[PDB]
Amino acid sequence: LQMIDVHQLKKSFGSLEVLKGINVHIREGEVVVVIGPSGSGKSTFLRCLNLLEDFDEGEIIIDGINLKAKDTNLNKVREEVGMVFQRFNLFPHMTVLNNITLAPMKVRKWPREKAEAKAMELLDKVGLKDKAHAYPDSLSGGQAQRVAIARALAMEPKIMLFDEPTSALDPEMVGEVLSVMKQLANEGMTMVVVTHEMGFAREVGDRVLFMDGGYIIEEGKPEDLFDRPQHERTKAFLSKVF
Repeated sequence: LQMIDVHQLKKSFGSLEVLKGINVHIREGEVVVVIGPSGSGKSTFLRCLNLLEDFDEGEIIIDGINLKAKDTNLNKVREEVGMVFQRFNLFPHMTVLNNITLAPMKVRKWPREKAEAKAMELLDKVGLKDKAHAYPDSLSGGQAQRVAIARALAMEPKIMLFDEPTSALDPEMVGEVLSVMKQLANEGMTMVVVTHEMGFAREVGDRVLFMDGGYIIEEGKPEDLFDRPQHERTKAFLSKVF
């Protein structure tokens, strides 16, 4: 069954309509990158996928879960979808390990021993097994975002959403975060990534979605869309390149 099934999605904020008819179908293991100019509705789209934002029209089904069914709720969605934001936030009151096991222990009711063992495995995956007992306030931006990825993964979601996770990071800390995302892509995680790092997009992305004014103008493999943009305003966007 499709991991992400979006049909005629429409979203409006007052008289402002951010999404005006989106259709997206992502299957398991796919790494989909979304690009476009500000105000395109990239972030709004993502937040609709995991109940952070509501929508006006169309339907969204995440791994079988219709987001508007009456028996759907935040915890049910959180069990399937994880999210990483541009601006990460950790609790310095508790250790990195405790920041990670918090959600799984509360929601999935896993015993602390079980949760901590899985958490240690995730810290090793993101390259910070030596920070398990450190507190988040001693971490640099690059480390904190990797811990946040680890935290998002602790819920063992089937889908990982990234909303420009490196745009707020210093250039020297971007690589380490992208590296973890790349590994996650290789492990087969279903991913939707909103980013400006075209390098990552071409070498790790399976498909690219170009968003412009609440619409999905062009779709295609990274190399095809970046090198030979079939549509009009696609060429224009790419041309203002960097």
